[PDB]
Amino acid sequence: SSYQIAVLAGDGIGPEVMAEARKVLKAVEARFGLNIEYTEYDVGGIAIDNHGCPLPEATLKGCEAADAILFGSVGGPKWEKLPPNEQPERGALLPLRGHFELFCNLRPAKLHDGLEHMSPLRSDISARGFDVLCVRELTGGIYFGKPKGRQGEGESEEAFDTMRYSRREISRIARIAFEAARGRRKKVTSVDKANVLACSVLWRQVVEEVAVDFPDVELEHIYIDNATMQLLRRPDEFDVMLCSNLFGDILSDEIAMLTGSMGLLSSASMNSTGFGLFEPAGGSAPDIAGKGIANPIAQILSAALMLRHSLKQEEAASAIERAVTKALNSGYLTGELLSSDQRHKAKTTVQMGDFIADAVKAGV
Amino acid sequence: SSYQIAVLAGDGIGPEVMAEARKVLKAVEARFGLNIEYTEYDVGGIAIDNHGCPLPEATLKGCEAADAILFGSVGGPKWEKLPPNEQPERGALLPLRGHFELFCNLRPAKLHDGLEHMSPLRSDISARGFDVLCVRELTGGIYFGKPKGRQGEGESEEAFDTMRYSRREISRIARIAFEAARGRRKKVTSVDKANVLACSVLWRQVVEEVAVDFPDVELEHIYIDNATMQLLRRPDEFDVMLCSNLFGDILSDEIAMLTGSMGLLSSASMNSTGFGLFEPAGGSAPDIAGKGIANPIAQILSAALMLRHSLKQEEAASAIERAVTKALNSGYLTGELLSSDQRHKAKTTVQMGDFIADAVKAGV
Ligand SMILES: CC(C)[C@H](C(=O)O)[C@@H](O)C(=O)O
Ligand SMILES: CC(C)[C@H](C(=O)O)[C@@H](O)C(=O)O
Ligand SMILES: [Ca+2]
Ligand SMILES: [Ca+2]
Ligand SMILES: [Cl-]
Ligand SMILES: [Cl-]
Repeated sequence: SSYQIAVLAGDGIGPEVMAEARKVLKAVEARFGLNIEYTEYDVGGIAIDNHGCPLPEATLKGCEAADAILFGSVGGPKWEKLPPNEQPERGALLPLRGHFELFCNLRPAKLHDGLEHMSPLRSDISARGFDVLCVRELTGGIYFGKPKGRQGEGESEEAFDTMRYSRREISRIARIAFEAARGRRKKVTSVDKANVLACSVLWRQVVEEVAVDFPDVELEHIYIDNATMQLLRRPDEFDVMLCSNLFGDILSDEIAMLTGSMGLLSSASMNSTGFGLFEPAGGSAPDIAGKGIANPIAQILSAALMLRHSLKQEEAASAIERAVTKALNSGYLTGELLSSDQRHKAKTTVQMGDFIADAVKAGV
Repeated sequence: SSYQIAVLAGDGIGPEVMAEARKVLKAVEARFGLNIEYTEYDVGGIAIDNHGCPLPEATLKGCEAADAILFGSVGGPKWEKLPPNEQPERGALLPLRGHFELFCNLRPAKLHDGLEHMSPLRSDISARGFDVLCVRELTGGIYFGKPKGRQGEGESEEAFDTMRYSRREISRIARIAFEAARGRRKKVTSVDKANVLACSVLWRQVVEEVAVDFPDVELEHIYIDNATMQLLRRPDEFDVMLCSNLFGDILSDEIAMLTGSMGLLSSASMNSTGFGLFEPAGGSAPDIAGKGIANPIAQILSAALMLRHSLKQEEAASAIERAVTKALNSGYLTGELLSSDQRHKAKTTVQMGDFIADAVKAGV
């Protein structure tokens, strides 16, 4: 009946932008008659401060009792010296992905109208625009392969990670890419290193097996070094990019940065069962925390992804997305979206969330 | 006394641009009194056509008898359907790297004066310019880690690669990055995934050990997803980038493509003993082969790297490099370096090589 959401705002800008997401969710709950209940739990640096680890057992159990995770961001200079395997970012996100089998990471990156000038692309390339979905496999490959560790001492001491994929793992992520391409521009570009990696050979093989179920989707394969070049040059030629864990990590971020506007971008990590973790694409931005400056759009759109993907509340998801569009087209842009000669029009985080919740309320 | 060079021109544009490199080498041999002897050997697609494999035993022995490999490029649509582990590119380059212990890959990427407009960067970013050396570890990590293969059948069939580094391997590549930074702008940015990979943890550790020998070089560490974002945005803040095999593969290419002019860029792969493989950064470009269009500068500068690094002919190396500079600043640019309204000034491959050998002869 009534949904349960684990709210894991984390560090840096996380709590202030989460507050705006929740404000917009409040407008949406009222308009569509949704009963969503939320519990906040510490994660990342605040969980190390409050509890000794980045992912407290109680945060984890709070997530198991939820229909979805509304996730902020984690990490910060204060923990940026700890043992890698106790650090907040990887300490929160990987065990969360692993525990809940969040194998599928979706990060759509589009160049928004009017914001071309912010993209780091040459103006004729950004004028062409782009819209690229990164479908990234999230629970296997080299992130979670075993053996992983190190042996020896001295010069001969060595450390090792194993990159591993099974046909089952590749085909379930491929299907996601293919179904997504179907509702977009019907191209999957599968990104691998099949000239080098036994994993990438099986990857490329399996993805071709899956393509039989999609006669309407065009499939092409590309090496990750090649894909990263080609995205700087002609991002407009890609529709869906299907990648393994390590390659999609690189690619999702690259494409996000080519937008020039990461504060507008969000991410859905999902398991096969409808449960997911929804977060902004960009970091916790500790330099701007507590100052009313952070763009809450990324976090607000994470909430929209949460409603659509985990809560089956498509209408409520699209209302938020249209309220965001409304803001971007009505002079409601935070400072990092504005050119330096326009930066005086900058809206604060709270102003951004107020406007966007108001637009939902007004029936946008 | 007299040097011996294995000339492995390969496929596509390889032979035509190699011809220009050799023309320029002829001018240089005459001017500095160098006795270099060359033998040509098939590699890549022409070696599959002529001999059944991308790296004939006799090509390999020809390389063992040489002081250096002057390498063109390999690959082409004609072989672009073969078993990955028989394909020309990986079939030529990895066994060459492995056999001769070419652990160190150097690819400097600079934005040339007057060519800013070609870079895919937004004009204010390309106007800032950049000069980034990728130091990439070439003989270990995941390219050559074992175990590598696959087991099983059906859904549960899995393929695996092991990413492996020893302290010895990391420290010898780190030293190269550090010595290079010393003669540049004294910063090494070491690029890893230490939040995820046991290899990257040891990587980051060891590189910090090496930094003690270089109190004058600034060291920083960065994740590969982060490094790839930051290079699109502010390439000017990096001096030397120190990477493992898989990450440096991605990064070298990304940075090369950010120049907008890959046909000017070259690569040195070297072992500890002075022997190396010298090649252009860019592919074999089969669409433009045999038409007199390919930019030979990349291959001509590979020859210069060959002279400096393997042949201890610094003066001859710098003469070629100045002859190239002379061409770029005297209206001798091939078509892909020219804006479409200027493309009528385009010089052919042969014209490019003639000019550049003439400049060496003239005492540039
Ligand atoms: C913090 C890190 C482990 C994580 C990853 O590599 O998955 C991050 O880079 C991401 O994009 O979620
Ligand atoms: C062909 C391929 C195996 C090779 C590599 O990955 O090393 C290439 O991408 C490179 O940059 O040399
Ligand atoms: Ca990332
Ligand atoms: Ca490459
Ligand atoms: Cl992976
Ligand atoms: Cl590697």
